[PDB]
Amino acid sequence: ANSKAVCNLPKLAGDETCSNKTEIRWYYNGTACEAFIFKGCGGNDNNFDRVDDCQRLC
Repeated sequence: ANSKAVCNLPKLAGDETCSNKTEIRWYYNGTACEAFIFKGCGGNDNNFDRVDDCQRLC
């Protein structure tokens, strides 16, 4: 595996039609950890629930 590689996965906000609560998450864009509205389902690993977790990995 390779946990650092998750840092270049594309931002994926998830499926709007799910019944999950939406939530702030963070993703790495190559120069910064950027906040986005995660739809609470789907997505990929470039998805952090704290800016600190994004910064400590990417």
